[PDB]
Amino acid sequence: KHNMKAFLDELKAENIKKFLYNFTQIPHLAGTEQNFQLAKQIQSQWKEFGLDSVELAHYDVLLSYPNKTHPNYISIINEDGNEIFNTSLFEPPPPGYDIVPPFSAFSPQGMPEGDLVYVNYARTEDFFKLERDMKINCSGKIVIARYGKVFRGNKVKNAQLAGAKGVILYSDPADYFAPGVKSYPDGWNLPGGGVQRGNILNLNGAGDPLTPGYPANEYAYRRGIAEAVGLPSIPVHPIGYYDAQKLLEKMGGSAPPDSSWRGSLKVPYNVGPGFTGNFSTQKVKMHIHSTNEVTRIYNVIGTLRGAVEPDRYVILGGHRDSWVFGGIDPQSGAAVVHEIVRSFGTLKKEGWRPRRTILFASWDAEEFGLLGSTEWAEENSRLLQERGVAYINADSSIEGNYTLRVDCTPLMYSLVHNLTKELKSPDEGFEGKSLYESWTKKSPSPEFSGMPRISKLGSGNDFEVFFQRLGIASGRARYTKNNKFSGYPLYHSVYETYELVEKFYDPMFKYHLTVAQVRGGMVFELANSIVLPFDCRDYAVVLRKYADKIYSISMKHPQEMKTYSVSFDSLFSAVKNFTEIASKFSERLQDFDKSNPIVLRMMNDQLMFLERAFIDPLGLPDRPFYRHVIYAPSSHNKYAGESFPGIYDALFDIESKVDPSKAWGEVKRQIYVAAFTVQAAAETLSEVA
Amino acid sequence: KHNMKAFLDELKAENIKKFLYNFTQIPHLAGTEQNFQLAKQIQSQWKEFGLDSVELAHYDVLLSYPNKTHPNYISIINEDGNEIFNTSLFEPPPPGYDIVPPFSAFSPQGMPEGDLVYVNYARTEDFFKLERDMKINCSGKIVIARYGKVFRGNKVKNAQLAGAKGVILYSDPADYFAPGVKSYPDGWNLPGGGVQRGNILNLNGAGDPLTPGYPANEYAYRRGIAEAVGLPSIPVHPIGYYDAQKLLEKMGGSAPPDSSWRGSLKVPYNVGPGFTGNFSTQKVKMHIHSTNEVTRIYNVIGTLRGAVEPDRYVILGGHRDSWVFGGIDPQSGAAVVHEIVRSFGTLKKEGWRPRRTILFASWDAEEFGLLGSTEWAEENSRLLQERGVAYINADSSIEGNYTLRVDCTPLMYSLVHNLTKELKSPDEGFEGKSLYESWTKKSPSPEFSGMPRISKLGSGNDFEVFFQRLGIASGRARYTKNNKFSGYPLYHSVYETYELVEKFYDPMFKYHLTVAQVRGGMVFELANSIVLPFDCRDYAVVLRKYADKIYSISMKHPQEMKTYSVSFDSLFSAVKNFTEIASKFSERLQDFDKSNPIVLRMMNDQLMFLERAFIDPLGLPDRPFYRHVIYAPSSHNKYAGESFPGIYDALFDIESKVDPSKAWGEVKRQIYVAAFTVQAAAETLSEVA
Ligand SMILES: *[C@@H]1O[C@H](CO)[C@@H](O[C@@H]2O[C@H](CO)[C@@H](O[C@@H]3O[C@H](CO)[C@@H](O)[C@H](O[C@@H]4O[C@H](CO)[C@@H](O)[C@H](O)[C@@H]4O)[C@@H]3O)[C@H](O)[C@H]2NC(C)=O)[C@H](O)[C@H]1NC(C)=O
Ligand SMILES: *[C@@H]1O[C@H](CO)[C@@H](O[C@@H]2O[C@H](CO)[C@@H](O[C@@H]3O[C@H](CO)[C@@H](O)[C@H](O[C@@H]4O[C@H](CO)[C@@H](O)[C@H](O)[C@@H]4O)[C@@H]3O)[C@H](O)[C@H]2NC(C)=O)[C@H](O)[C@H]1NC(C)=O
Ligand SMILES: *[C@@H]1O[C@H](CO)[C@@H](O[C@@H]2O[C@H](CO)[C@@H](O)[C@H](O)[C@H]2NC(C)=O)[C@H](O)[C@H]1NC(C)=O
Ligand SMILES: *[C@@H]1O[C@H](CO)[C@@H](O[C@@H]2O[C@H](CO)[C@@H](O)[C@H](O)[C@H]2NC(C)=O)[C@H](O)[C@H]1NC(C)=O
Ligand SMILES: *[C@@H]1O[C@H](CO)[C@@H](O[C@@H]2O[C@H](CO)[C@@H](O)[C@H](O)[C@H]2NC(C)=O)[C@H](O)[C@H]1NC(C)=O
Ligand SMILES: *[C@@H]1O[C@H](CO)[C@@H](O[C@@H]2O[C@H](CO)[C@@H](O)[C@H](O)[C@H]2NC(C)=O)[C@H](O)[C@H]1NC(C)=O
Ligand SMILES: *[C@@H]1O[C@H](CO)[C@@H](O[C@@H]2O[C@H](CO)[C@@H](O)[C@H](O)[C@H]2NC(C)=O)[C@H](O)[C@H]1NC(C)=O
Ligand SMILES: *[C@@H]1O[C@H](CO)[C@@H](O[C@@H]2O[C@H](CO)[C@@H](O)[C@H](O)[C@H]2NC(C)=O)[C@H](O)[C@H]1NC(C)=O
Ligand SMILES: *[C@@H]1O[C@H](CO)[C@@H](O)[C@H](O)[C@H]1NC(C)=O
Ligand SMILES: *[C@@H]1O[C@H](CO)[C@@H](O)[C@H](O)[C@H]1NC(C)=O
Ligand SMILES: *[C@@H]1O[C@H](CO)[C@@H](O)[C@H](O)[C@H]1NC(C)=O
Ligand SMILES: *[C@@H]1O[C@H](CO)[C@@H](O)[C@H](O)[C@H]1NC(C)=O
Ligand SMILES: *[C@@H]1O[C@H](CO)[C@@H](O)[C@H](O)[C@H]1NC(C)=O
Ligand SMILES: *[C@@H]1O[C@H](CO)[C@@H](O)[C@H](O)[C@H]1NC(C)=O
Ligand SMILES: N[C@@H](Cn1oc(=O)[nH]c1=O)C(=O)O
Ligand SMILES: N[C@@H](Cn1oc(=O)[nH]c1=O)C(=O)O
Ligand SMILES: [Ca+2]
Ligand SMILES: [Ca+2]
Ligand SMILES: [Cl-]
Ligand SMILES: [Cl-]
Ligand SMILES: [Zn+2]
Ligand SMILES: [Zn+2]
Ligand SMILES: [Zn+2]
Ligand SMILES: [Zn+2]
Repeated sequence: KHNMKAFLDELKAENIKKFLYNFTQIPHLAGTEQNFQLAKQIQSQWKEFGLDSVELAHYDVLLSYPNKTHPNYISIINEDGNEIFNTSLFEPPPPGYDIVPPFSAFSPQGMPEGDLVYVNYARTEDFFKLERDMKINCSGKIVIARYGKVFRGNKVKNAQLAGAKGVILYSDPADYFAPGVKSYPDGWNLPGGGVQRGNILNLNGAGDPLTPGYPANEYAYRRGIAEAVGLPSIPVHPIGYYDAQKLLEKMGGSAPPDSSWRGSLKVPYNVGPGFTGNFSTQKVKMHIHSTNEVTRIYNVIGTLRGAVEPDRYVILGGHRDSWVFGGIDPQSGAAVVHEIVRSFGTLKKEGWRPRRTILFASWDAEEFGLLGSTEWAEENSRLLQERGVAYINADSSIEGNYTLRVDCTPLMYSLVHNLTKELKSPDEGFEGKSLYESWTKKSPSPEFSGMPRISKLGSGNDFEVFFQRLGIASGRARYTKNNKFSGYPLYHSVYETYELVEKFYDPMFKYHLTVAQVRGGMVFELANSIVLPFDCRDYAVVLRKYADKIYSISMKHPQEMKTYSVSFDSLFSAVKNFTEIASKFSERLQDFDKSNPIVLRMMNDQLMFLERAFIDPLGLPDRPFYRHVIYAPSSHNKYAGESFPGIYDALFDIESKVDPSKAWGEVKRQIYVAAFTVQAAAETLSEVA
Repeated sequence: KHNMKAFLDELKAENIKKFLYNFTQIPHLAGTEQNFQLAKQIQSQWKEFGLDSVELAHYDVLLSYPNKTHPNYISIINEDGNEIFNTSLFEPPPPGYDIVPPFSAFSPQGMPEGDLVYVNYARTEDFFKLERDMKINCSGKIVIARYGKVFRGNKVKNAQLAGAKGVILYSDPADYFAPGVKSYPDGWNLPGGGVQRGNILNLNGAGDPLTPGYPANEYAYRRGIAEAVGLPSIPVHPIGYYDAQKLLEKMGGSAPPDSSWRGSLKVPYNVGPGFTGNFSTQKVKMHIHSTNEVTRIYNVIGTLRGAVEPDRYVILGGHRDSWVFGGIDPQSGAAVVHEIVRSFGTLKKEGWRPRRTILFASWDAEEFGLLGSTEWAEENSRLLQERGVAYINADSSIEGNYTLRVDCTPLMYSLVHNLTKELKSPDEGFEGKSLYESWTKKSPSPEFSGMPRISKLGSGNDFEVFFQRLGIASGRARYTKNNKFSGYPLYHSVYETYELVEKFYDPMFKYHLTVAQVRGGMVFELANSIVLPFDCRDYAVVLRKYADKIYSISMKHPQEMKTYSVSFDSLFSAVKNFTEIASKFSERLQDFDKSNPIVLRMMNDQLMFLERAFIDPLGLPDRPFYRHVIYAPSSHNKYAGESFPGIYDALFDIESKVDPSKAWGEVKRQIYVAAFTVQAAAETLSEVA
């Protein structure tokens, strides 16, 4: 037969290993010739594998690159203007190895000099502690912050609003060196010369900074750089912990407020400002000369037309561009997509086609702000909004070898639970056990016994435009470690190679195979199930949890809720209604005359448009491209999903607002929008007439 | 059989006459008890007629009413503060007759006194003439303007931006008294004591001023009045031409610039400012005391469930609220809807159901800014956007007895042409001829021989939210006179009665019957045709005409187009592509395996979503609720549709902009948005995979 099992069995660990090797021999930086050539290779191979059509979609978008003849670096400078210490101009390359040196993409140019302030992880609460409790002023200071806990662009935005004139980011061994494991090349730890590259823009979903709302095509009109979206106003640069030790060792001023501010280096972790008495006249000086330039990028888009519902799209997408070799990020995911394409193409050659159309994407410029996925979705938004069933992401397949990590819409919970019960666990000690069994044991749900944890979708990857802008049901799955938002030690460093993976992560490629089964199996069921595999009742369950949670946040302020008559009754009413209507729709879905394709499709359309109904066409406050009312990327950490974001942000730090009447008025406004949207979504599941 | 003919034959002129009499015996002002009672009557009758469900949908929205104990009026005041002339406190009621006196809905309160300036129709070009050519300054003046040519709210906005401190609107016999016909009650002309009521808000599609974007339900959070949408900042009041003569007769200052500024009254039509020497110390003083108040309104929503595609909605809607008796506006339309409901209910009782669901609406508060239709569409937007096939409006069926007047999307051109060829003409001298024949003869297309004129949709009625906000294919048809935007003489006056219609417009109710056939026939074909009756090729034809037209406007400025490299090539490319793709889609639509319901539906979905594809989720500049890129209400006249509005507005008066580089940059931006949107819409008609 040609069923899911036939699909799954075709997938081979050996093939994933060969593709991973093939994709990781040279760098594939966005906008470079090497990445265009890999695009053309993937396009050819997907054609050979059996897809009906495979095209390149290109765009001209703002990218950022160091100046090859004018390198970026940081100095300690003495009173006479002598640079007495300089940070590294490049990471020591690994054994046997156009490697872009470490930099912060989209940093403006500058050579600011000044006194350092150490700001821990540069989180909102870290800046609250500094400014409110310690009374330390960052204005005109250079801030130094350790990577970890939140997206780096949130750190830079926080530093800018605190008045900093520059930001230095570094990797502390506390966050990036696991006890008892060796530094690369002899283990998976970050060496002291290692550095994490990364974008520091805060685009809030806009895509190419120059063309928000519209694809960056040949005739696009572009904002002038001065009006560009999300560009930092202060220079930024990343360094390793050997270099950080040199900058931090002389720090004076106030001691760290407590131990959660101290990393693992042999330094006091004094907050500053500036250096201890003897060195009080030395300053820190950044030299940043990178340039932003409009550059062509290329997405590969493959189509396998559906036999019955060709106008319904199930999309599997992940990026192809890497900072350097991309041994984990993204090629461990791209190799998995490649093998999934190969397997579906093998069925197709034997005469099978999926029920619905499957689209496969190799996105470009993910590392520069999700630019390739976003521009393509801007170009195709009408098709996606009326035809998009689901989006399954496929960045790094492994970031560890402990257990599965799934983040997805509630609509896909049942699908994921069911599929993982049918798959074998790759884990040591769980042989002959299901993946559901090993996953639930290793990553228990905080709410339910005998259920695994599944997290919310925020941003930090290519699903963002599909889920947060367009309201297409989305999910992702990967293998992870036992530091959730911080990354594995070699993240975005030159050391992230094929050898790292083959030696230290997944020598048998069994975790890669397990992830290929989860991702491919989801795409299979979405594209082939007669009734779409979504359970609206799972949304009802989480909506009640989110409503209890936001209510509980508000109830920290009982006096104000009394004064301003702040009621959550409308929201709990809407949640109750959703729960009632979803229960009845599910009954009908099980009852409906199963011989009737129009009833089936009406019902499939109700299922497909349910995620769509949580979209507000006006967007969230000051974030027009985040339009989902139930989830958004956290305003404090793009990598984290936040629930009832519009109410959450209205409540955040509200006791500090100068006009409480206005602030609480806006809380009430957001409760109204949320209740209304929950009820309207419920009403899409009512009988249609 | 139960075919269109059975439907059409059931419709009776006699029934339309009886309902019209029934709906016009007492006033039905929005927000009053009499209008709630009529809502309940219609709800009961539609149930009796056979509809599956008939519900009231209510909302609490901002309305406006004179103060019953503190009447509005205007004075001429002498130097001592004596009011030597007062305008009327009410219109003399007609023979044999809670009549709200004449007022301008949403006028703020005030008692401004000052010198008059006469501004003709208060159009943009009239204010250009005053300020730029005549060098007359309206700042701190009271402006007096004749009704006609453009929506009254555009006049008030224009007066406000010119610095006026009040506006007096009046009906000139030039525009409202047809030569050779008697004043009411002895003919259809406006008597000198007659006055036209009407809303003067400029909401740009927002609906209830207090709740833009969300329905005005029980738990709605409301803007404070100071942040309300579209509220005028200066008092406004309407008067008849007896009263206007008294205000205009003493006018001094500059003479009218030319004859197009002179109406038909025996006065010089001097522009002012102020009165001629002898009366130079007399001023004009307004007294406006109306109040805005949140008030409950009621829509009646009837459903006739479709037999095959119940999740596809064809909507026939028109309003029920009137200023006074509503003998033409809206009851000549509401009586027609009532008879259409009755006819469809008669088929339904004999076992027939339409293929798709038909929804019937009796909207409330149209006269206060399209509030009932708009709030309902805000509440139901997700259902409408994913399921809405078409909207056919049904305000006044007759505004004359000369010929048909149709305004609609290009998608409905072929439907209208075909249907009118099948209908008998009611016209004198065209007996035994088709309606298409009499219409084409009396209202020839400016472009094509042997084709009738069909106009563009702007605003000025309840289709606005469906077409301009949501992108649902819409149309309207009525009988009209041989003054297009000015209204028939008795418009919004107490004299608009059942007797006006029965005596002077349509004694046999044959024009009403013809309109019932057009509106009902359209709904029939939309709700019952196996393939939706839309022709995408008709859109391709008009897009080329609109592109030629906007290009021709730009080419008034060749030097600037050279300097700023302003090219329309992308737009003509997109138009060419649309034309090519639509031609191929139409071939497939005629070719497709007609046994395949999924191919049919994919194709019906392509047809239904084509209007939807012209919607831009970011809206037009500073008008977020006008989202259609091909059409919008003119920024100078809400009643007029404008094509390529975003480019048109970018070009308008551009030679007066202080920063030409910026102004032309915005023209280029709008060309990019238009080209992109035309191409994206074209791509929805490509093969789906
Ligand atoms: C969850 O689903 C419920 C339906 O099962 C739905 O219930 C509706 O709730 C609304 C708002 O509470 C009810 O509104 C009332 O409507 C009646 C007429 O039917 C009005 O007479 C009444 O008017 C007022 O009473 C008010 C309250 O004191 C007062 O403020 C006014 O001035 C006036 O006197 C209300 O407007 C409605 O009838 C219910 N519909 C039903 C049962 O069919 C919930 O709204 C829904 N939850 C959400 C969040 O949508
Ligand atoms: C109407 O439909 C047409 C398809 O039939 C479609 O045609 C496309 O037009 C675009 C833009 O003109 C073409 O874009 C070129 O793409 C090639 C690769 O295929 C590029 O090499 C080329 O790159 C450049 O050449 C530029 C022009 O001088 C230059 O600016 C650049 O720096 C670079 O050298 C262009 O990007 C595309 O290939 C065509 N597609 C086809 C034939 O399939 C029209 O765009 C469409 N109209 C609209 C308004 O969409
Ligand atoms: C990655 O695999 C691809 C595809 O097998 C290799 O590209 C092929 O190489 C041969 C020999 O040079 C050429 O004749 C073909 O045209 C290529 N096929 C393509 C591009 O589809 C490529 O050599 C491999 N890369 C590495 C680093 O091993
Ligand atoms: C840090 O690098 C800087 C920049 O290259 C070095 O300073 C330069 O040294 C050369 C040779 O002595 C001078 O001629 C340049 O004028 C210097 N440029 C400056 C100061 O910007 C500096 O020596 C390096 N410091 C260390 C510790 O190696
Ligand atoms: C997950 O699998 C469960 C168990 O098979 C599915 O739930 C069953 O579905 C069938 C078909 O509707 C019903 O007859 C059973 O009553 C269900 N069992 C239950 C709810 O315990 C469920 O549909 C699957 N989820 C998917 C496919 O998304
Ligand atoms: C308009 O017609 C309606 C419906 O025929 C009339 O309302 C009915 O009047 C009778 C007699 O008073 C009542 O018993 C019914 O309850 C009413 N039916 C309804 C409300 O559906 C109404 O009288 C007519 N109005 C005028 C001005 O003639
Ligand atoms: C226009 O109406 C005003 C307002 O009613 C009249 O002025 C009032 O006249 C009474 C009786 O003489 C006075 O006691 C009030 O104090 C007046 N109120 C004012 C001036 O605001 C006025 O007489 C009317 N003019 C004409 C021509 O009839
Ligand atoms: C208007 O009527 C015309 C003439 O009947 C319809 O056009 C015909 O449609 C049939 C069915 O597709 C074709 O076989 C003929 O070739 C068409 N004749 C033409 C184009 O001259 C047209 O479809 C009708 N428009 C509607 C129903 O919207
Ligand atoms: C890179 O290095 C130097 C420094 O200005 C210069 O020659 C060149 O312009 C720079 N390249 C850029 C700005 O792209
Ligand atoms: C921080 O320091 C700078 C000193 O120039 C000042 O402008 C800013 O207002 C200070 N803020 C506080 C609260 O100390
Ligand atoms: C892979 O699994 C083993 C088992 O605990 C472990 O020793 C090793 O550290 C894991 N690799 C990584 C990179 O976590
Ligand atoms: C109407 O008339 C008078 C004038 O102020 C007053 O008694 C009453 O408040 C007014 N009613 C309103 C403002 O609704
Ligand atoms: C119009 O008149 C007022 C006089 O107070 C003035 O403020 C305004 O600027 C004038 N405009 C012109 C152009 O005369
Ligand atoms: C109705 O038709 C006749 C025919 O010309 C005309 O005399 C009369 O004025 C028309 N009624 C109206 C209101 O136009
Ligand atoms: N996955 C990336 C790219 N990045 O993710 C976003 O969401 N924005 C952005 O630049 C990274 O985390 O550095
Ligand atoms: N049809 C009306 C009501 N009016 O139409 C709008 O579009 N806005 C508005 O208030 C009138 O023209 O007075
Ligand atoms: Ca863009
Ligand atoms: Ca509203
Ligand atoms: Cl992922
Ligand atoms: Cl109408
Ligand atoms: Zn990645
Ligand atoms: Zn990455
Ligand atoms: Zn009307
Ligand atoms: Zn009206």
